[PDB]
Parts: sequence; C-alpha cells; structure tokens
Amino acid sequence: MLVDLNVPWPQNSYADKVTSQAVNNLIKTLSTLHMLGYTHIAINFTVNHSEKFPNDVKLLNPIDIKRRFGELMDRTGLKLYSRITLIIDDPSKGQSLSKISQAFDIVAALPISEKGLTLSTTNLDIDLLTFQYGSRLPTFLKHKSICSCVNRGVKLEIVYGYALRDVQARRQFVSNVRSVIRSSRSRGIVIGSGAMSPLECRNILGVTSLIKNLGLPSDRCSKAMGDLASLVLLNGRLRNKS
Amino acid sequence: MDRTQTFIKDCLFTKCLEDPEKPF
Amino acid sequence: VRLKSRYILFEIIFPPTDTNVEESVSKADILLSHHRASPADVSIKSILQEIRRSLSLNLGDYGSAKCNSLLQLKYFSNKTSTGIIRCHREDCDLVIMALMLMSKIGDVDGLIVNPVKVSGTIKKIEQFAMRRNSKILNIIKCSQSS
Amino acid sequence: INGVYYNEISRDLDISSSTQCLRFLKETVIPSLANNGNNSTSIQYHGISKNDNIKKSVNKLDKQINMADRSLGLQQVVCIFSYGPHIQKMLSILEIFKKGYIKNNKKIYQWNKLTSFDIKREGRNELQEERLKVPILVTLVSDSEIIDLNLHSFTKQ
Amino acid sequence: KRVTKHPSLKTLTHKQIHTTIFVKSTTPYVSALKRINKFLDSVHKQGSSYVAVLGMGKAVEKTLALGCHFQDQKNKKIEVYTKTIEVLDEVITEGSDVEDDDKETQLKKRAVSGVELRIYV
Amino acid sequence: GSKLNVDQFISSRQFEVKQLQLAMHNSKAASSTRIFQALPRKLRRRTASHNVRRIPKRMRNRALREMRKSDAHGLNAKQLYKARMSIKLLRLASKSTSMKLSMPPEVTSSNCHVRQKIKTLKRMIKESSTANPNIKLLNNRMGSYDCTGVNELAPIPKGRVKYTKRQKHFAWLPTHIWNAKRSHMMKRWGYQMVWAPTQKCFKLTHRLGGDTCSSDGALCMDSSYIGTIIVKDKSNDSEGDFLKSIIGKLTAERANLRKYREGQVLFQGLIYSFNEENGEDSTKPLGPCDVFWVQKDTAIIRLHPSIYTQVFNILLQHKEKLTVQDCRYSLASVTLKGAKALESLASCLRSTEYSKSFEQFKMVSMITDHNALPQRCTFAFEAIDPRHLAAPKKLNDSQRKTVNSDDILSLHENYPQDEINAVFNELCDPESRTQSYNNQNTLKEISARRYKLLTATKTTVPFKESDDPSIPLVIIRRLKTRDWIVVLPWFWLLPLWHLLNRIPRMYHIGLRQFQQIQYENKQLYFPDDYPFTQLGYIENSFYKKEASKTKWDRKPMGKRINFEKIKDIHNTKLPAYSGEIGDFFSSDWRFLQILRNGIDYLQRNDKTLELMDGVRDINCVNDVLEFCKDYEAKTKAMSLSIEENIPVALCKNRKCQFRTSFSLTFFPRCIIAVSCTLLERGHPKDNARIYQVPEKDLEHWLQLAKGVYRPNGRKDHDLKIPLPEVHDLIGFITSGTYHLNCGNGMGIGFIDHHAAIRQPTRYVLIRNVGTNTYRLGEWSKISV
RNA sequence: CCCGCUACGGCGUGAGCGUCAAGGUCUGUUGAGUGCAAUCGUAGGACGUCAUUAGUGGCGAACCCGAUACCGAUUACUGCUGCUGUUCCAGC
RNA sequence: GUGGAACAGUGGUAAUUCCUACGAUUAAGAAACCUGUUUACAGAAGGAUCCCCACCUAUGGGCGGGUUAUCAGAUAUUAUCAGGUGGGAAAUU
Repeated sequence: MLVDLNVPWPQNSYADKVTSQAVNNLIKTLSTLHMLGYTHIAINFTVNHSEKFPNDVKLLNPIDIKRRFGELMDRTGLKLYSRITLIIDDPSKGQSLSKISQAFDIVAALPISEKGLTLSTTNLDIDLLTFQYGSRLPTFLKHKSICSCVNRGVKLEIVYGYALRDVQARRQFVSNVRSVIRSSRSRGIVIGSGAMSPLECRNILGVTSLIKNLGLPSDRCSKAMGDLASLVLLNGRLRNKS
Repeated sequence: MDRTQTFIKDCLFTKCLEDPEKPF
Repeated sequence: VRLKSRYILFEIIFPPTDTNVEESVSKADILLSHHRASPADVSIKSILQEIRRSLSLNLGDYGSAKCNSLLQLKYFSNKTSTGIIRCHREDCDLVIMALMLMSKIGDVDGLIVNPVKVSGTIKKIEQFAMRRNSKILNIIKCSQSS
Repeated sequence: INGVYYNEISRDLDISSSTQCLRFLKETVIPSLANNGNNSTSIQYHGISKNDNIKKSVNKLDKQINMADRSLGLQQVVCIFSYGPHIQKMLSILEIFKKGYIKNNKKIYQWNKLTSFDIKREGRNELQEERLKVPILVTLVSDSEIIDLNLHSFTKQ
Repeated sequence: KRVTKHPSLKTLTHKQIHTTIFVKSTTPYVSALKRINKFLDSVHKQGSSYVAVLGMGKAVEKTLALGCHFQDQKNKKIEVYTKTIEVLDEVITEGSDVEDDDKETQLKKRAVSGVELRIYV
Repeated sequence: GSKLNVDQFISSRQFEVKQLQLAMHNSKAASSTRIFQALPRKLRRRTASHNVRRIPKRMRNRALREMRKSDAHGLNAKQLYKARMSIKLLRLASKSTSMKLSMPPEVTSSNCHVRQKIKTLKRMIKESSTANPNIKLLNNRMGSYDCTGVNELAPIPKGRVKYTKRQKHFAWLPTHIWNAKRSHMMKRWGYQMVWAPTQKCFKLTHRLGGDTCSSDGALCMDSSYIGTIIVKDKSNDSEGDFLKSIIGKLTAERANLRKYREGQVLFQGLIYSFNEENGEDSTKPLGPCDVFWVQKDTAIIRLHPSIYTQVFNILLQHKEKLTVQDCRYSLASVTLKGAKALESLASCLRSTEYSKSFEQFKMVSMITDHNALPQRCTFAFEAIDPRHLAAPKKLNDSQRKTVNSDDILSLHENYPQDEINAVFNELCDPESRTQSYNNQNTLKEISARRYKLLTATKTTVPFKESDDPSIPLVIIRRLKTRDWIVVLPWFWLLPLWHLLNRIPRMYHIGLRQFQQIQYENKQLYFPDDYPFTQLGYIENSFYKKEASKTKWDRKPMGKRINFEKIKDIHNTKLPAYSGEIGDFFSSDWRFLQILRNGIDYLQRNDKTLELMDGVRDINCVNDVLEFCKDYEAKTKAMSLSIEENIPVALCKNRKCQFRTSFSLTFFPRCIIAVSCTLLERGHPKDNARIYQVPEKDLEHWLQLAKGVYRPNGRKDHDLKIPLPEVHDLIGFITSGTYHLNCGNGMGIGFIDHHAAIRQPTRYVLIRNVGTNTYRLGEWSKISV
C-alpha cells in the first residue's frame, strides 16, 4: 500500500474559478494514479504568503472532497486528504497557523529565500518542506539548517512529477535532488508525484529505481514510502482530531 | 535439533569412524 | 559463475487524454480504457530503436555503453503490448530508470510505460504474467457478469 | 461497524441487531432469488438466531412441512435461513430435523445457497479501513423432487 | 467432570486427499485462500473436477466465507452440502488417588453438523 | 490508441494467455534432450546411463534408441589359494545351511582357524551321510535357527559364515545391508540402527508421516533395537500376586492400574530405577517404558537398549521365583506411520483362516484414519509367509461404501481375546516360534512353486495346512506416539519388510526422521528431549559438549561467533562476567539449579533480593555466579558422576506436594515439561534460554500479544525491548526447530513448577544462541 | 466383477477394485531446488587482522558455481597445527 | 646438540563472519526465489439462566405456545504472518 501526497489542484488564486475541464483532468489523473495501483491520495493546493487569508470557517478549503470526490471514494475504493503548501519568501502579512491547520490536514511550505528557510525551521510547526525543483536552488544547502529540522520531525520532500515537464528542467531537477540527498543524511526523504496531467504518472518500480540512482538506498526509500508517509498522515490526522 | 550434527555425522557413523573422533 | 541476467517485463499503457468527453468510474472499465490497444507501427526493432535513443539522450554514452552490453528485447507482441527486456543484474536499475523516462514514440505520443515484473529468469516471469492476466480476466468477467 | 452493503447497494442494517437483518433477508434476498408468483409452491419462511431453542424450532419445523392444503395440489417448501455465527445453530436445527424425518422411510430434497453481506469497519489504524464479509445460508427443503422455482443457482442435495 | 475428544473419520482415496482442505478455527483466512488457490493449480495434475472445503463447528462460518470469496470475485461454481459428523469422546465414569488422565475411559458418540463446499475450476 | 469492445479484449487476452502457455510448453519440450531427465528426483539412477534395467519399461525403448543415437586375473600361487579358501568356505557353508543341519559354535566364534571350519563342514556332511542320529537337524531349508536365551541374556548371533568377522564388535539388523544400501546408519550401541535416508526427506516425512491430513503415503521404521523382556509367574498357576507388586516396584502407581489389567492395552510411560539394599529406597529417573499384559499374568516390557541392559540387570538381581525371558534376537517390531500405513500393511499380508481378527483389521484398514479409533487396538492372527506374494497387491471387498462410528463401537465390545492371546502365547514361548520354522522355503523353492502354479493354472501361491509355515503376526496401536507397531520373530521380519515398500506409497524412516516425527506430534525423545534422567543427561551433555567444543576450537579466529565478547546481554552488567548464561553449548542444568537455589536462599534471607555489591556471604547474584564459575572450573578437571541435578515435577506435584546446614546444591530442583509456540517473529534453535516476564512491563507484552504496529499496516518490532535481569531465567529448550505444522516456532522447554505458579499467565520469552533478542510466546503442558 | 431396466452379446451411476497400453504430465522438488539456468541490495551493532598526523580508515579473502542424493580419490587457493630437510646468525 | 628468521614437501581441518530491521497488492503468491499457518469441533447436539400468557397443586414446582436479551479460557481482534537460501571441493571425461 502506497501514499501519493503531492497532486496539485488546478487553481492558484481564490478569485480564479476552476473550469469544467480542470475538474475532469483531475479526475483523469487521479484515476490514472489508481490505475497503476495506489492506496492513499493527498491532493495539494497552492497559496501565496502575500495572499490575504479569508476570515471564514467552512470556506477555507475550495476542494470539496465530500460533494465531488465522495462518489469516487465509494466507487473506486480510495480516499482523499486535503493539504496546503505555503509559498513563503518574506516575513510579512502572515504568522497565522491556528486556523489553517484545523481546516486542512497536512501543512507544507515552499521556501525560496535564505531567511525563509530559517523562519521555516524556526517558527513553523509544519509537516513537510518542499523546495522548487523546477527553478534554481536558492542559496546553498547545509547540514546546520537541515539536521535541526529533520530531528524535530519535519520531513524533506522530493517531487518526481516535476521531472517530466521539460528537457532543460531535468538538469536543475537532478542538481536539486542530489543536493537534498547529500544534505538530508538519507533519513527524512518523502517523495511525491506532482503531475497535472494523466500522462505523467509512474509506478513504484520506476520511481524506486529513480530515487535509487539519484542517491538514496533501497532500504531507506521503501522504508520511507511506507512508514514515514503513513506516519506523517497520522501526524496530520492527530493534529486534526486531537 | 539442528542440521549441523557434529558428533553424529563423523564420530558415530561407520564410514568416518576411521577418522579421528570428535571427542579427541 | 554463469550469465546472471535479469529480465524485465514492461507494458505500454495509454492514458485517456480526452477532456471534452465524460468518463466512467469503475475498475474493469478503466482497465479497458487504459489497456486499449497498441498502434500500427509498433514492432521489436522500433521499440529497440526508441529505447536506445532514450538511453542516449537521457543517460548518455558511457551509461549507454554499460547498458547496451546485453540489452535485447527477447519477447514482444503488439496484440497485448507486453515486452521482456534482458539486461545485466547490475544495470537493472539503469534499465528500469530508462523505461521510466520513455516519453513518446516517434510516431505516436501520449503514452506511459509500466515496468511490472523483474526476475533473474524468464520462466517465472511468464508464470507471473499468466497469473496477472488471469486476474485481469477475473476483474473483466466480474464487471461483465454484473 | 460503519455500514452494511448487500449486492454493492447501500443498506441501513446493524449486525448486532438480529431482527432487522432477518427481516431484510426475508423481504429482499429471497424474492431476489426465488419467485413464488408464477408457480404453485407454498413457501414457509423461518429464520434462526443463536438464542433459539433447538427442540422448539424443530417442532415448529414439524408443522411447516404439513401446513398447506393437500387437496389443492400445492408443493410445500420450507425456506430456512440465517446469517453469520447463527448459521451453525441453524445447521443443528437443520440436521436434527433430518434426524427426525429419515427414520420414517421418507426423504428430504434440499437446496442450498450462499451469499454475503459486506460490512465496513475501522481497522488497526484510522486511515486503514477493513472490509469484512458476513456469510448467509439459505436452505430450501421439501418432500418433492422437482420444484418449479428458479433454483438454477442453488445446490441440489 | 474430565472429558477429552478425538477427531472425525476421513474416508479418503488417493485422489480425494490432494483436493480437500479441512478448515480449522485457528486457520487464517488468507492462508485458506492460498491453499485453495494451490489446490486449484494442482487439481489439473490431480485430474478431478472440484476442490472440497470441509468444516465443522466454529470454523463453519469462515468456511462459508471461503465460498463467499471465490464465487463472486473469481467466478467459481460452488456446491454447498450439509453433513453430519460423528465424534467419539472419552469420558470418565465414577465407580486411591490416581493421575487425572489415567482413569476409566468410556466412549460416547456426539453429532456435529458441518459444511462441505465444492469449488469447480 | 483506440478503444475496443469487451469481448474482443477478453478474447485477445485469453489468446495471449494460451499463446504464452503453448510457448512455455514448447520451451519445456525443446529444453529436454533425453527421457532420462523425465524421471522424478526420487527415482533418478546414476547407473541407468550405463544399463537399461533401471529405466521403466515404457521408457526403455526411447532410452535404447537414444543410447544408440548417442554412441580371470593374475594371481600368484598363494593368493589364489587364499581366494579359493573363501569360495570353498562359502560353498560348504551354503550346502551345510541348506541341506539338513544347524551351525557349529566354532564356526560362529571365528577366532581360531578357517581350516577347522572347513574340516567341521566336511565332517558334518559325512556324519549326515553315514548316520541318522547325533545330528542337530533343522526344520527348514533356509538357515534359520532359534536364538532364544532362557533365564540369561542373548549372546552374539550366529548369522552367516561370510559376514562373521564383520559382526565381531557390533551386531546387525535383520535388514542391515538393505538399510545400508538405502540409508545412513550410525554405530552407537551394540546394534547399527539407521540415522536418515540418503535422499532428503525432511519435508517429505513431515508431510507423509506427519500429523498433517495430506499424508497420502506410509512410513516404516526398523525398530528392532527396542529390546523386550517377557516375565511369567512360575510360583503359582493361579492369579498373579507378585506381578502387580513387581510392576508397582519397577514403575510408579501410574502404570499398575485395574483398567490396564482389564482392557489389556499397551501403555508407554516413564520408568524409574529403584534400589533397595537394606531399609532404604533410592529412586532415580530412568527413562521410557512400554508395558503390555496377556489377560492377567504374563508381561512384555520393551524400551531403550542401555536401559534394557540396566532393567535386565535389576530384574536378574531379584529373580527368585519368576522366570525371565530375554528376547534380543528372536523378536522385533517395525513401526508404520501415516494415513495409508494400514492399507499397505493389509496389502502386505493375507489370510490363512476365516477369523474375527481378519475382519476387524480389514475394517480398520479401510477408514484411513488413526485417532478416531479407540485407545485399545491390539490385533493378532496367523498368516502366511509374505514371500508367497512378491508383488504389490491390495485386497478390498465391496462393503457398499459406508464408514460410520457404529462399526467403531463394535471394536470396543466385540474383541476376540482368546485367539489374539493364543498368538501372544505362541510368540512368548520358544517352542512355538521354533515350530513356526517347520516349512520355511528358499527363494528358489517359492519361485518353483510359482512356476508350478503358472504351469498348472493369477499371481499367488496357495496355502496348505500341512507344508506351509503359518507365522504368528501381531499388530498393535501405540497411543502417544500415534503410530502402529507390528511385532514378529527375527528371521521372519525380512520377508515381511521386503514386501512393504514395494507398495509404491511407502518409504523408510531414519532415527533423525523419527526424532522429527516426535518433534512434530508434541512428543518426547529419549537421547535428546530427556535431560532429567541419568543416561540422557550424561549422553547429551557429554557428547554434545565435547562435539561443540571441538567444533568451536577447530574454527580459526574471526569467522565463528565469539562467545567471550558479547555486549548488551542483560541490564546492569555484572562484574567479572561478560558471557552468556551457563555454558554456551549443551544445556548446563547445574548453572540453572545453583542459580535457582541461590535466589531461593535470597528469598529465605530477606523479603527482597539485592542486585549487586569457606563460602562467602551470599547477598546478591554475582556471589552465586562466581560459585557457579568455580564449580564449573572444578568439574572441568574431574568429571561428575555422583548424582543428578534436575528431576521432573509432574510425578511430584500430584502427591508429594513438590516440597523442597550450609547448603547451596544438595536438594535438586523439579521441572514440568512445556511446549511453547512463537507468537512473535523468529525461530528457536537448540540450547535456547527461557526467561520469565518481570513484574514491570507486563502490559507492554500484553499489548504486543494483542497488537503493535508501525503505521504502514504491518507488524513492528524495531522498538526498545526492556531487558530483564540475569536471575529471571526459568528454563532451557533442548530442541529448537521451525515447526512447519504450526507455521511458527516450537521449543520443547522444561520450566520450574514454582516459577510456573509464580506468574498467573502462560507467557514465556525465548532467547537464542549468541543472539541478543527476546521473543514472546505461549506454552502448553506436555503430559508425557 | 455387484445394483436397476431390458433380456443374444446391451445400457445408466458408484468420484469401488484388478489387468493391459499410451514420447498426456512429474515443482510427486530436496530443513536451497533452478531448469534461455533464482541463491538478493542497503543500514546499524558484535569480533578478528593491518596502517595512523587524535582516532579513525580499509579489509572478512581466493577456487567455483551444482541440476536427484550419498560416499571415497584427485586437482585450484588462504589460515592454523605436527613432522622432516635446507640456509643464515650465537652459548661455551 | 640447542633457539630465532626464511623456504620447501606431506597429513588433518574450516570457508556467504555473526545478529537485527526493511524492501508495493480485496488484483489477498510482484524485495530474485522456495516452503509453511488441512488429521474440520467453543463437552453451545434436542446448550444454560431469563420475558409474557393459560393450566394443576401448594412448603418447593412442572408442562404447552410466542417474540426472543445475556454467556462460550487473556470482557478483544475472523482479512495476518514466519523461516530458510551455492560448497569443500558443487569442480575433475
């Protein structure tokens, strides 16, 4: 049984309304995820830190797992969880965590800044850290900021779905992922599929070979994909329930 | 009850009795 | 020490890239919609020429040098789109990662490759493939009877 | 137990409640497998729970095999049924009844049917949901060999 | 009163033994699925029509669960038969201080209803 | 890519499955180059490439055509006479044992001359030619005699003139060369008994002779080593007064009951050696015993051969009134085990008279079951020599295809006591077994009789009441070991034994395989699983200790496991002690019993026990452990043969109430025998340590028994296991093997009864040899 | 060969038995059992040897991989052990 | 004659160092692979206590009919899992 926790929602801003093609494309790519054979699906949604958070309770999540995906949950034989990655660069218009953690399940972040990495490791009780594997590396990865954050409990995430986008982006992808592997001490590595189309989904045998040749051993990879993934799912679930 | 029988396969058989014994 | 080679079973899956037409949600129906058919110009030499070009443009020259020592397609038929690639036991990682990065054929695009079964012998892989296809026939027959 | 499904359709049942599931077996499952309209059968329904007296239920089965009219030419079928861990007690009330019948130089013609409910429960973990399956035994007994019911899916005994 | 039990008669030929599983109460479900699958794989070599699944008592319910799995999910034709089982039990009849197992053993019969379940190929 | 229909899809995939199956079958057909590889692995013969006769007759023609497609010495003037002496000795021995007469004792001893043997064999034929009297004339053509020793032990048997100096040190089985060509045997006692078959038969004997239901076969053990004595009361012709007394002296009051007198079933139990010199009685645990009675008075007792010599010595000590009968070379049993053992056994024998025992045995032989039958099944009859058949044939009547327990109820009431006990009286007496050899024929003679039936008249030889050797045959059930044993005279066993496995679903057993069978049925074994008795402790401890010590000192440094430096074994590591509990090898019960008496002395000294800091003041554990190490260092110089250290408790708990001076080890410690099955991951091995769960973290082991898991969905045991102290040891496992009939690990352990009554729960943790993990399981009591 | 129908040899069931034949099969396969020939990868701890600039790093080799099992003999290499022979160096 | 160093010949003996954890499936045998969890039973086979109605007797109680709660060794879990993997020559026609 596997956990895929990095499927993006085709919307970036709350003012933009999701068209009928994007919902059908998301149903296509999640059926493609179930086609190769998966168990857990945690779809992701992207917000900016400069964006003004709404003061609502039942409107914080424009995902609606119950009314749309509640039929596919019964028909297909899977389940969905909602999660947010935080595109944080500067400490301004923010510092609110007591409300966004109760609505959603898993709280992630996207630091692209040097001080952003420090404020993510310091005062963000989040689950996973995501780096931009598409664009360039921000400054330099060190053991000092990583080892203090992995030992706290926050895991580092590698997006193997961003590699099947372009040709030139693959080089920067490998340069980012091998840097994450040499800085992570091969422990806190959770991998996820960032696919927007059904043409970019792969199975466990190819992805395990990918992460094995990029520099993570076969014990740590499979042990991570089972144990650490299903542990951070229960971490989010107990932050919800308790 | 293990497969590696030291006393049985050498000292106690009739084929390896001519060999020096395992107590010796 | 003999020739300890490993065989890899792969299957070509076509995702239903159609946003304008609606979709049905079922198990064996989506198995029908993904396991449709292979196109016309698909043979052994075409898949070998495509995978050598992907091996060149993705992994390079010396990686292709290590891979192409015992890189052959032993069995393939276009009616079921399942193939068996012989390789070394050390470069099996490289062959599976090359099978993963297969983006498109030069004639038909919009397809993914699924590496399913890896073993050091072809006789157990054929036995597992017959049982997997038997399970596929079970799912098809269960959705067809009801 | 989160929910009870029969034939992949959502149903409102409770496994700990015996009466509701026995009435669901009586009203829905048996008309879905046998039709009493297009023939001349007299079907007497009976369900068995694990709290039933064996002797009293066999004595109740002693009156249902001779209940309908003999002059109308109606063949008399007893449909006994149970589900899950009660079925074993059913089997006793089955076979002792056979022990009460074969000594008089007569025969029971028997048809068996096995289907299931699919219940949903929470597993060892909250994210892991278990699908358990509850078996159903339906037995149609009669003194006639050939019955015009749609009994092709059954098992002749 | 101390009483001990014995298993039941199994009258089997050369071909009936390799195609019959006897389901215990401590038998796991997935293990029973694996063994009936192995029997369906080997029944072509044994050359017979069905694989028999026999249970008595506490196993009967989960034995029926076997017939609830292969009939629907694998499209196998099953036959359900209800049989009687005679079991001999050694009981002690009171008639010094002796060890508990070494007393007067008297045989008593006891009938248990059970389920045979045949699975076709 | 284009969507297709459902029927076309399932037809294409089914055609692909059929094409792959046909391609695999064609590759399997093209892969074989000969039909010699078509044979199963059991029947493969290396000689079959040379000669054609090993191959089955259907396959020999293809073997002949593939073999055709693929394609008296110098001897001096002395060694020629040295070779002709042996040939003349063999010819004169054949003529002497064939014509009329028996064996001289001078030829039997074979320690004086061979020329005197030639002169004696020349003289006996001339004396038979010149005169009828003064001849020890036999009763048959084959060289069979009566090796029965009345009131004394049986000597070395005569056997054959050729293989006589090969029988100089150890004796042989009647199937000795037969077992030698097909099995690995060992020379341990005065016989040479089998150890294991040559082909690998661990899982094979486990599935066919085991407790598993899928046991479509039969397994035969040559159990001629088990020695029996026959005792009869000479004092009175009436009821046996001294028999019940001598049974109550040899055994406990457990095997001398009225039920065993009435129902006359054989009982196997525990015998203990008594010794009464003058007003004092000393009892030591001796071993296993099999007791059987004939209606009131005569008794056969059979058990282990060294224990047989000791019991025969004790019985010859007090031999005042009753006459003893030693039977080492005139009576032996073989053991059948499985589901179709009764069918093959009824296939091997035929009837000579219509009697009740034949009907009862043929009704038993059809049910294909063991435990549904009652406790008593002891059948006996008169049968034909099985050399009349010499072919695998089974005989079965119509019987209307019905098997019920109502026929089994007729087995408990209608028992033919008279004829069965008459066959018992025939086998016990030396005159009737001598009369049985009155018509024994040679293989040439039975071949000539088969040729006479082929000329006159079917594959049989008919029975004649005047000139056919009607044998006595006894087949009895043995209860706890779940196996049917059949007993017969010594020279009669081989015509029965040769026809057994020619039934094509019958294999032979080694004593290693017999130990596997006793391990599978939760039973016990005397050389290995009996450490409490004297001989078992001495044999097991000394031989396995010397063997493992030679094996450990033989290995070079840095390749074997190092017993000296193992870190993190117990919590609060004690000073001057860095090793494992007791001896690393074969189970030192001395360490366990001294540690148990030390903890008992600490509990008698104070309500609690301290952990750590001519005999020094005992206040904690390490003062006891240094005394253990000092006693081991003293007993490495001089061997211990004074007393035992660990008896059983199951005979002591019921009546003696298990009740237990500057003493540390004088009063021994009693144990009960348990069988513990693993609930956690792992398997046990030999010489395993059994601990107890402490007063703390009991709920942790209860939660691990209920369930502990990582969130992936599977079981988790990569956690900080709490380490108990050194003195929490409560037992030893002698035999540790992954139990294939349970799917887990079985360890035959022996735990203290006081420690058994300490914990209210039956949870027991196990630790292997040189491995620092602790594995939980649950035990059941072995009432053997 | 026993049961029922029919009666010139016949027919239907026993998941019955005996004989004969068939390149239809033999994972009926072994505390490893493949047969276009599996016998794995990684992490941590324990032990041994060798070299260090601060205390760690490297190594656990070589021969060879069966094809039903067993035993004996020969041949390829490492380490230990006893004996023999040779060379070099002294205690008086 | 002795002790140390080196070499050579023969005889005997051993070889994954050992342990621990992990390596996708309701499509229930995909870490490369094999075997195992089948002599079917909770002294629940006329099971035990208990509810209502009618009958007979009275100091206790029993029978008949109907719905039918509780109980079956750690008040629990029916749907998991374990073990092992090339050797002294398997080699040599």
